[PDB]
Amino acid sequence: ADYDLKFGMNAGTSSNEYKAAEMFAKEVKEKSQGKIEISLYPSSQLGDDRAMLKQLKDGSLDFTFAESARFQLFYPEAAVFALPYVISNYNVAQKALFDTEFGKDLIKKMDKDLGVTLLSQAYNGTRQTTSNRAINSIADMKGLKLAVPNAATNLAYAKYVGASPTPMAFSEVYLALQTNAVDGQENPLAAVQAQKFYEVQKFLAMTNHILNDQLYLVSNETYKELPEDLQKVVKDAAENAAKYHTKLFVDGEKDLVTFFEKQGVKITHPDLVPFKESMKPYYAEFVKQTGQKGESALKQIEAINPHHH
Ligand SMILES: CC(=O)N[C@H]1[C@H]([C@H](O)[C@H](O)CO)O[C@](O)(C(=O)O)C[C@@H]1O
Repeated sequence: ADYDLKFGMNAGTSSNEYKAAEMFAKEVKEKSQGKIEISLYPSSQLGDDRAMLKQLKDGSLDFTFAESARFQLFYPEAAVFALPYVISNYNVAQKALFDTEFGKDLIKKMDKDLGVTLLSQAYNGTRQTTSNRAINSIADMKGLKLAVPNAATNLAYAKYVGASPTPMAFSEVYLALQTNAVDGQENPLAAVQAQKFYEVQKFLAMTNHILNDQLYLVSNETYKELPEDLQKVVKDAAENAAKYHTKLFVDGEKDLVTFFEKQGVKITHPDLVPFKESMKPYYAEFVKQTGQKGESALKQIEAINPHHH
């Protein structure tokens, strides 16, 4: 094709992210009259999300996914997106990114500093905790070996609840669970399904600890080369795909607990009051480390009403 473009992702071929990326690719091919074709590179073939963000910056990868929270790697205050229990729901995540001064500035910085254009934002699920033994209360987290991504906020979730985190690449998690190198992991339900972590975990606890969004990002090097009518095709397709992507996750969160029960998984509902209480010293450390910018981001986000209006 005139533009042979590439979209990399950590998620695999059985995932919501991949399905939505397929919809995106199909719409762009059709509405560009075949001028643009987008090929998909799942399961971290090109590296992880940190690596793929570097490839967008350099112009060697055209599209990828990232959470708003991932930008904490560059702007420490952006950890507010994944401080456990701070963002209440997806409604708040959306307004946090697009309708706060903090969020609007982050979008500008992604463009200026990091070579990426934000096309759309989707919901990617609320993280829960699976394990090889029941989590009936926060006491059961003590010493639990928990696989987490290489991200400060997930490491902190594990630390502050009393667990023992092992950070690793997403591709490595299944084997870690299967071999009992670790005792558990903490992705959203959709990923527990997609990766078939249910095959190698007997328990699921509704910790509801971190809310994931998902940004459709394009390399500025690629987006600048597309005539404006093709920029519009890509932007519109990303917005349409994001709506679909969100719906896949919303519907799954309704249906998946029953799916897991049918596969033999036991579901628990630990009291979350102590989980939330345990994060108070982490929020204080966040404010200590990130200073006024962090305090301000927190204030802006805490001001957002979570009820749709
Ligand atoms: C966009 C993207 O790659 N998201 C990935 C996230 C983020 O890397 C992490 O939450 C830090 O932001 O990690 C996983 O949940 C994980 O490894 O458990 C897999 C998921 O596909």
